[PDB]
Amino acid sequence: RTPSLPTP
Amino acid sequence: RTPSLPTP
Amino acid sequence: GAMGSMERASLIQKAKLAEQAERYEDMAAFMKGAVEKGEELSCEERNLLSVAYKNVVGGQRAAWRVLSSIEQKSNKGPEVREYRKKVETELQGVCDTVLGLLDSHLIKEAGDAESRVFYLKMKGDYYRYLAEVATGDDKKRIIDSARSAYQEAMDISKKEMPPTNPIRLGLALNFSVFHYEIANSPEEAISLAKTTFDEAMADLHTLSEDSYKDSTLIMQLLRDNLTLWT
Amino acid sequence: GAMGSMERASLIQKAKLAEQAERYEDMAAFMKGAVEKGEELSCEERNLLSVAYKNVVGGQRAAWRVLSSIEQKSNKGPEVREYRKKVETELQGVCDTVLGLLDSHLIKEAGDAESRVFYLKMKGDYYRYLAEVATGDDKKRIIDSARSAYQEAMDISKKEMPPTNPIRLGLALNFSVFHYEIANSPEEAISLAKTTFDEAMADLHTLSEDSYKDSTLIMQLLRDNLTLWT
Ligand SMILES: *Cc1ccc(-n2ccnc2-c2ccc(C)cc2)cc1Br
Ligand SMILES: *Cc1ccc(-n2ccnc2-c2ccc(C)cc2)cc1Br
Repeated sequence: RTPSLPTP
Repeated sequence: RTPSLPTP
Repeated sequence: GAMGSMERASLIQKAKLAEQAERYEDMAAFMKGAVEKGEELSCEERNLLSVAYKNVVGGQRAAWRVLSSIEQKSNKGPEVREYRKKVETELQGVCDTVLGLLDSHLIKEAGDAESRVFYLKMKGDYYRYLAEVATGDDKKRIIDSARSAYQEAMDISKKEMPPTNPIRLGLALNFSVFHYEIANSPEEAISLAKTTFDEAMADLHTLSEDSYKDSTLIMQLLRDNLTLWT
Repeated sequence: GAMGSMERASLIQKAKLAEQAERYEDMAAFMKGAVEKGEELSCEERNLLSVAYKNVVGGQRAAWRVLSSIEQKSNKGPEVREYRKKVETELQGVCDTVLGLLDSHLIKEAGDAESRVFYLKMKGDYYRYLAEVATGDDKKRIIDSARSAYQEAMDISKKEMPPTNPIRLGLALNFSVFHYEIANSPEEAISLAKTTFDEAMADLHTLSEDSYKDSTLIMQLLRDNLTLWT
């Protein structure tokens, strides 16, 4: 699946 | 600390 | 209930400790306790809430996918399905908890654009996670709930925040993933990612070095998705 | 109680699924359920029990150390100590659960040397973890409980198993760590590791390729500790 936002 | 046995 | 007797400041302090200890379930419980004190969250506190729950649900989602894949390859007795169901219910429970915090009463009390967009982004993300495991008709209403949250957030962000704002960028990244992975809308996904990237590029000149670093990090993740999708 | 209604075979099947999903808390609960069915465990089942609990307590121990270090550097209010205490109690609880399974009734029903040594090694390891967090006098009795378990295991292993047996090797590795880190006995630690390594080396010629691989892996970990300690 496509990557979404990681943690900062 | 010194390493003990890891999982197999 | 469970954190009702602990000071708000102590909850936040312990959430930070739990983050350092990689105890994300504890972190999430502490931050839920803090939200339930009824006061608005600061910027740092919102980030703690988000980090905590993203780690918890991220573990659950990863486990769900492992189990779902084994289940699909099986198509032995009921065990794989049962255990997949167990993890799925636990995941749905966490999502409902987060959505319940947003609805009681974080979104309604959020007046500043940054806080409101942050919470509506979260609302989209957690309906998106519910969508990943949903089957059939509830699936449609879940998907529309995600879409509606993201769209409201996008409309506020476009009016009130610069194109380089990290929250705005992250929202666009996640909404583009929603389009590609959930809504079966890859062209919308690609469009959104490209337009977001381009509008941010054009505003980089306004940024200090530290802001530039953050904006460009997210821009690189948009580009990475565009590369994967084209 | 909680797994009382599930078939033993289903518990084992689900433990394996939980391992694949990296859901070690679930894995441990499944394996506890399986132990509580009252039958002896096979070799594979013993390994599942051990993997499950090692992962659970390993997370707890890592968190405890992070918190203990912050606490020591603080020497603000009671929060760091409180949260360290919370993690410590949870850890002690897991250790007590494992020790309780060994005592009710895995060790007593274990007649074959391999099973008995396996369980006594576990008993040493979990008293060792309790020792890591203990302070003062209970500390001494905990340390002696670990020592006694390891020593019984060593005596059986020396009489009944080849020097290359992985369980024998692992026991020696962990007992040597006990000596170095817990008992303040670095010379005993070094002696044990060296003698174990040398006696295994001398027996490698007897092994098939697959057994050789396993024995030599552990031998390398003994050597790695000897390197660190000298
Ligand atoms: C959803 C969201 C977007 C942005 C941030 N955030 C705030 C400050 N820095 C960031 C950031 C920067 C880079 C990366 C890769 C992620 C996040 C937080 C959040 Br929850
Ligand atoms: C305590 C213990 C020792 C050995 C094993 N084990 C069984 C089969 N293979 C192993 C093994 C091999 C290599 C390494 C590095 C670890 C374990 C299990 C256990 Br719980």
